[PDB]
Amino acid sequence: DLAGMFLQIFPRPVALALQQALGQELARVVQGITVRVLQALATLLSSPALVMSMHRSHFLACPLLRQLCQYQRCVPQDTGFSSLFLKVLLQMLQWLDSPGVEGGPLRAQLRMLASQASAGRRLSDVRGGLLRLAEALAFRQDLEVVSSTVRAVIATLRSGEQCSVEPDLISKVLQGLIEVRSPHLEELLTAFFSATADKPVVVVSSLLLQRLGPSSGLLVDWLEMLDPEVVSSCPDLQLRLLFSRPSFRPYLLTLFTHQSSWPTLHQCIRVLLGKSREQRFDPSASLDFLWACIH
Amino acid sequence: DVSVWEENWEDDIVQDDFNQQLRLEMFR
Amino acid sequence: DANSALMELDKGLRSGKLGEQCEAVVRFPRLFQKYPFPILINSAFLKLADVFRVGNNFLRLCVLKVTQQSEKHLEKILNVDEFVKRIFSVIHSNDPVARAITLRMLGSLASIIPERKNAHHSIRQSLDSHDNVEVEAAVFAAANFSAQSKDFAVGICNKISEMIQGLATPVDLKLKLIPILQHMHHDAILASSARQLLQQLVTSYPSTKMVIVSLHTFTLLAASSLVDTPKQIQLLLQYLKNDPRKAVKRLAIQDLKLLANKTPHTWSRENIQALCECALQTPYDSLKLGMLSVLSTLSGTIAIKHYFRSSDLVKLAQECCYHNNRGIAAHGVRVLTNITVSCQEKDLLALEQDAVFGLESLLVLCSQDDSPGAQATLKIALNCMVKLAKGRPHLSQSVVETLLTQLHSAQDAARILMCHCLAAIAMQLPVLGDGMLGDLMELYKVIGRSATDKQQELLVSLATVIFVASQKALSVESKAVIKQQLESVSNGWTVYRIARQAS
Amino acid sequence: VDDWICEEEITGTDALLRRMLLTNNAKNHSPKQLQEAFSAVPVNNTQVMQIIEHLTLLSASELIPYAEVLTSNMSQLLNSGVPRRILQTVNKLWMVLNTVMPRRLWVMTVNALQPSIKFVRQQKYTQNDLMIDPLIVLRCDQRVHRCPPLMDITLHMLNGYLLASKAYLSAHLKETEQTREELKNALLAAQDSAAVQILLEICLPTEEEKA
Amino acid sequence: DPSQQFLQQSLERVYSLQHLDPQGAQELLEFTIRDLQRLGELQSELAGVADFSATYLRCQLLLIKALQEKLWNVAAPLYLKQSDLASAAAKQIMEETYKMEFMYSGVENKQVVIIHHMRLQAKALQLIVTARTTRGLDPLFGMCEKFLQEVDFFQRYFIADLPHLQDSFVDKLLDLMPRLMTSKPAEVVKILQTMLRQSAFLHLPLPEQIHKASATIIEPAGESDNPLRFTSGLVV
Amino acid sequence: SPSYSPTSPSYSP
Repeated sequence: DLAGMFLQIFPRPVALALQQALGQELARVVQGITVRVLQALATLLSSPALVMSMHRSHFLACPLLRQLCQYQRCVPQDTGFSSLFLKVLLQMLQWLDSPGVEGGPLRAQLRMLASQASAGRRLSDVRGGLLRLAEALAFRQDLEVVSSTVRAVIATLRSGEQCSVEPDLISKVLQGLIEVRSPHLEELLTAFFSATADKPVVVVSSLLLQRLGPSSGLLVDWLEMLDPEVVSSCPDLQLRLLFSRPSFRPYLLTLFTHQSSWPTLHQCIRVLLGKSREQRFDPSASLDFLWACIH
Repeated sequence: DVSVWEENWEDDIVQDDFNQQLRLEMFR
Repeated sequence: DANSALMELDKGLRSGKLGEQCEAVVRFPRLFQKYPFPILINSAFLKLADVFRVGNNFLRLCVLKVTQQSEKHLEKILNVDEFVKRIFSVIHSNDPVARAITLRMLGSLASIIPERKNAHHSIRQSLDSHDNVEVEAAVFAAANFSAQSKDFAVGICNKISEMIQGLATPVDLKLKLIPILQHMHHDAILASSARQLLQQLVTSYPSTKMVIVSLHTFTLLAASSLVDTPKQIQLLLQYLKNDPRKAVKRLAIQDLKLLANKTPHTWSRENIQALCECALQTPYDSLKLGMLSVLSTLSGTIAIKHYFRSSDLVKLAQECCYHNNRGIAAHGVRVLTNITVSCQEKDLLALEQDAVFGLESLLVLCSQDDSPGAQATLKIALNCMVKLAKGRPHLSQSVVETLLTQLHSAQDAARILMCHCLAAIAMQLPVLGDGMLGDLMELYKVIGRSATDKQQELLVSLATVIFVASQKALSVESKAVIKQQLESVSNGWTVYRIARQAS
Repeated sequence: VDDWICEEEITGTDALLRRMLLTNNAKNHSPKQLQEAFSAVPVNNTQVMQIIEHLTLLSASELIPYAEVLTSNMSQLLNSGVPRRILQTVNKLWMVLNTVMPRRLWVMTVNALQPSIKFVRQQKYTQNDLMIDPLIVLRCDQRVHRCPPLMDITLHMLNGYLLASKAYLSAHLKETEQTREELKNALLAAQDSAAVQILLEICLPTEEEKA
Repeated sequence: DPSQQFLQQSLERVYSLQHLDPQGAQELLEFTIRDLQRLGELQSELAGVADFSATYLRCQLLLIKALQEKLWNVAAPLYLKQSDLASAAAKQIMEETYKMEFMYSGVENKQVVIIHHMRLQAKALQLIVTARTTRGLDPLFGMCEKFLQEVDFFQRYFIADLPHLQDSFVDKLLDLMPRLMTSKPAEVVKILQTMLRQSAFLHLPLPEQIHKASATIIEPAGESDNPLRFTSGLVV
Repeated sequence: SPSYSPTSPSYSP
């Protein structure tokens, strides 16, 4: 039978035969009883234990879950089967949540599979995910929740269209993301600067003008990418970036010297020399810039 | 690079003159 | 002869039409290979330097190609001063391409005439020139001379620092200018000053290209100057965890792999713990694959012994051993195999069977698709099988049993590789002959109609493992083997190799 | 020598960046993707900038499929407001392509810089038309006379075709002859001096520059 | 100076990991030897102490390589010299201990007792292998009594340094020196070989200032031909 | 010669 084997092995040759069978039927799938075994295990586990029985024998169980996930990845068309596997993963997470069991390969594997499955699906709308992420980052907790919602946001953006932008929201969201130092920050920036444009350079410039240790290079690369003449868009922001009273200032200065049109530099030097009240621009940066422009 | 059987006689794909000549003279 | 050939080449040189001159000049290195006689080499290079001095820039370019190809024969130059003196004269030409070819010439000759101070001065003056080709040639020559001269390296490090920190220097020139610093491994204070400069570079120029170039050349410099290796390792780990860019993380992985390949013993427990934390934390499977490759490289060496029961490395390797991706699983189970075969603590006894069933899963995963990546992962797993059966011989019965149960269903290439693995295991312990011999024999029957390409090699490997399994005489079995050969092989080379293994 | 000396190694920094920056499936930046990015009527200089800035990492061989899209679109780069970064990068890519497919590149770059008076503006110059008369290179658009990267492209092509004409007339003279030497030398000298004179007249400030 | 710190940390790295598998121990040994040679190449000030410690580490590496050879598993009649590495290892470590003692300047008594101890280990290994190659009892008695006299001369010379050689090979020899002369020579070979295998690896305290002596012939200079012409028998 | 400035250091063979 099927349920008998799981109530036998978890609390050995039968496991080898079962795993070989799953491998052969997956070979049949890729060339062109997994549903039955998944239904049998779901019925066994919903019914009254077994999860802690196989917790000490994760070496026999974890490859089976990998095989089932490979089946799901091979063919996503068979919904219901995939959904039942997702429910089984949630049930495994919920039942195993007793903290006394300590860490394990099975626990982390189920967590990885659940995170992947949540990543696979798409969210309904960009705005709802953005508001959820802003709230989650504002609460300064639940890093896995923050990871899940940025995954949903990236999924909807890479499978979406021109939605509302709400610049102050995006500035605060990205400030929170760099503060918590997300791993999906570059992916998110790529996702929502590829489209959904209505002033990305203003967002990047405002973020940089605001401390920003590791992610400053990413933003610097970004406004080098989308602001070629550097001070072309919103000139006052870039003027106070390049000349004011920072770390990446020499890099941006080099870009502005060797990358901008001659009218741009002419207007810049007229600005630097036409301020009759300011003392706002740095003397050092302005003088080095003038010397660089001459030479 | 990586090898399963460290001491394997079939590893050498391009062989010495004796085995090359014997191979060509028998691979038919 | 030697003289005859040299005379012919000189005749081609004087020809005055550019085609024959270029033909002769590029014909020179073949002459050097023909007759490596130092009198001929010296006279020939003197003629080459003379045509270099007076002759258009394309001829000089051909001469530069010759000097780059004939770098070894430069050691056999006696009249070095005259040769360089007439090469060096064209640095005063107002033509920047001629100056560029001259700077590249001096760069090619940095091995034989370092510490020629006028040449150093020409590199230094040409560095801040206006023509772009002259500046690049000066950069290349500076790289060569810094690799050769300590005096030049210490003299030029300050110029390079003020050139990067200079603002008229564009970004691409800065990028070409940074990796001169990998040649500052002549001195301890020199290396320390260069390290300080590189730190200033990454903080003040945080672009992806420039941080990549700077932190990669800093890695090479710390690799050569061994004193800075631990702080380089901790800088790379810090950048791997902190810097969000995938290109920066990929570089951190690749050059940490370089460091772990050359000085694994200098890796500390803190570094391995930090790398394991990074691997557990990352969501990107390519990054996880890369730093797990680094972990497997470390675990192959003594660094695991320095690392030491349960820890983040063990949790990592158990977690990643059953990964969906095949490469992460292969590397994680290699890490498990190395830890298992290294130590003999009492907690490891639970770890070995985890490793064994991980290898089992890798066999079930990688034995069907026949992709080249599948072949790579299968080779990794099978080499691990061989390793932990040789190193932990009490665990070989289960290894061979899963190999037998899987040999029926695997594809032909996987069958070849598993037969090689099984042959190694059987050669290393003799107590399993008749049984497994019968199973491989009943497998041998169905080999006559497998495929057309891998059938021969599969037959060779299967007969080989049959012979290793056997330790006695067989008559009806030999009849079956011979009948199979006559029926399906009809080649002989397979029969000859099988007979070789039988002998 | 300039088309050859650029092949020379400075450090190998570009080898390192090609190794590191090219793996994350960035080859999806197809030539037709670049063409779509160019032909978009809001221009979207960010997109084309991104595409070509990825293209610099490609070796000269694999840049060849991108040759037509970035030559034929280069007349669009003459328009005002095109950032210097794109012009310099297109110059670098053209200089790279000049090392592998120079004759085809020059022929199809001359056609890309015609003034666009007509509907096609005679997009039919070939190697032979430019070899008999290299001054067609200076018959290009008015606007490249103040577009220094495109001016550099034009000067490279002009120098190349001056030398090509020098060789071509010798080849044709040998073929026809089966005096003329003086006529050939005078033609080459007058052609070169006319090229120099046209270049000097480009250097002059036009009355618009007087303002 | 981080160069000095790297030197000291490399030495304590190899000292602290003496418990490794002989394969891993050999890997650590040659890694440290390569590191110390490169360090001597880098900085000229520490070239002397780098060369000193590198030579001592090479001695230990050769001893470890010799002791783990497949020459002790087989019996005496099956001994072969063509595959022998232990005699070459013994000669090499013997010469290296001489070089270490005399070439380098700035040697105090602690360095000398460490070098003499390693020399004694070398002599013991040579005695073991020469017992392996021979069967007559006169050579065994001869070199065994000479070696025990050498041990006595050592322990007499270094009475003050004995309380610092803790867990050392000589400390194990001193536990059995009055009684070893009673036992049969084959058992003496067995006991000294066994207790040589598990003997500790001795820390080598560095001097404050030390250099390797060096000589540079300049006047002959080996330039080229045009040999020295002189008449036969007479002097040039 | 066109390739050398008049004030350049002269080359003595």
